[PDB]
Amino acid sequence: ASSVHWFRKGLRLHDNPALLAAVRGARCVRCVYILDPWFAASSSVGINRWRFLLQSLEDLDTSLRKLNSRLFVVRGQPADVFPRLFKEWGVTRLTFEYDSEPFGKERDAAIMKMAKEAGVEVVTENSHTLYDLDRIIELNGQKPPLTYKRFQALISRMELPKKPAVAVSSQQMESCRAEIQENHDDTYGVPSLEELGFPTEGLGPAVWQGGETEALARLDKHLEANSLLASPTGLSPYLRFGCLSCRLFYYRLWDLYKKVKRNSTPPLSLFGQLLWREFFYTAATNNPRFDRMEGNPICIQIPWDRNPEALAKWAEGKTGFPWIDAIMTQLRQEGWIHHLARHAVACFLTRGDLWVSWESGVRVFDELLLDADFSVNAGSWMWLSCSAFFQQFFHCYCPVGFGRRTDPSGDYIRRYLPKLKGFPSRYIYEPWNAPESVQKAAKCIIGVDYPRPIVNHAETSRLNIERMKQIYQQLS
Ligand SMILES: Cc1cc2nc3c(=O)[nH]c(=O)nc-3n(C[C@H](O)[C@H](O)[C@H](O)COP(=O)(O)OP(=O)(O)OC[C@H]3O[C@@H](n4cnc5c(N)ncnc54)[C@H](O)[C@@H]3O)c2cc1C
Repeated sequence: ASSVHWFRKGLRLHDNPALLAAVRGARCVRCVYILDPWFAASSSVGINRWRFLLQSLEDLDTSLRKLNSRLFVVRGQPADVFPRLFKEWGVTRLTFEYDSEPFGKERDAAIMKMAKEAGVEVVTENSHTLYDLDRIIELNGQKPPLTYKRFQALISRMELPKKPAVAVSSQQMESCRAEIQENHDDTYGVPSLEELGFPTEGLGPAVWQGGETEALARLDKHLEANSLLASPTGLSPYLRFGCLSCRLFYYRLWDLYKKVKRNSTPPLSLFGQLLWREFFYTAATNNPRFDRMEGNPICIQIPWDRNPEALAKWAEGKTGFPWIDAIMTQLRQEGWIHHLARHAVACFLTRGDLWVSWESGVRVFDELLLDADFSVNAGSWMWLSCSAFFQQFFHCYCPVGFGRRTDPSGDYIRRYLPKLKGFPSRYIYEPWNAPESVQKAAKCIIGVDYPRPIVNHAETSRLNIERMKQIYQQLS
């Protein structure tokens, strides 16, 4: 065979059954990522996620150089690039990891249809998720489960997730080395941020370095107030790009449990984090409108306020609430925030305060999060906004109290909002309540150096609970 492995997600060599299928009885294999630099140039996704991708592709190229191959980064779109590749390379086989997302499913059907009309064998494997999403849906009567316990109940009737596949070996990549064009292969070199049209003046080191190598080092390190800060053990961005396999993560947790607890089978709760991901993957896959309200079959139609101004303040960290604003700032700057911080800002935007559609929240998170995941992101926003999944009521977060309770020192705020450095702890979560004297001593006048709160939380959250109540009454 003359094989191409197409990377999209699954940005790794370990647990890559699709790559193994590419190399099996192959004369030649080439690993490609297809990247349209003019699409990248116009994309509204911010630099952090774009940077993470490039760094992941850099690491993949470094891993391939140790197997005496290289990554081929091909400039263009799959549709008008593949036919050129199929001929120029004499391609016999095309492989890739399965994409369960409605758009991805769509694109890939078109790619394999063209591949069949070209005499090219296509092989896919579903290694991005723990389970075969389609099987879960079949077991549920051809609809996805819309509650977590129903999901868990389906999961309990199925075989355990597949174990991580054996990684391609140092010598198996010898029997089908690609022919590297000397120093000309940099026509397939990994693009820089400047190439992708990003300004990079005073950038500085990534807090979250992309790539498989980093993913595996982070997972190994973990298996052994400040929780708001970026840990050297956050795996979400790695899972999202497939730098880390979810299956390896699952069974490595399993092994950890078996060593710590000995004579014990782990509870489903050990794997809850990965299972929540699976749950949203399952709900999303047959729903082309999953990230919308209108025309979304599982979403309650809610008359959210159209308030572009409020949305911009929320997005820009200019609400009047230091906890909210510090979160949005860390998000924009670093591209990762804690789960509880995500809940806090999402609640504020939607049913807790601003009454703005969860859809606008999804879009802001998609632009800023390193781990921005179509399935998980939209699912999370729908769930917490009580828009889907039979939720109806949810966790109540005070845009003052919740920060006070998570970090009483206020040091988190002082880090992300240095203008508020000077306020004592008893005021820093609600500086509008500091006396003028305290404000002056902190060298930050509220309404001048930092905005007044943009809503009265007490009254607005009260108004909203009645609005939500009115929606579910007429609903039934
Ligand atoms: C509004 C909102 C939006 C979100 N958007 C995203 C998103 O775009 N991408 C994303 O990956 N996660 C999203 N999450 C889930 C969660 O907040 C992050 O996955 C988690 O904070 C990452 O932290 P961690 O890596 O330390 O997770 P860990 O505690 O290490 O959990 C391990 C992995 O499990 C997954 N996970 C954990 N919790 C959840 C959950 N509740 N739902 C689904 N998956 C989970 C993540 O992939 C994470 O890497 C969102 C949550 C909310 C409330």
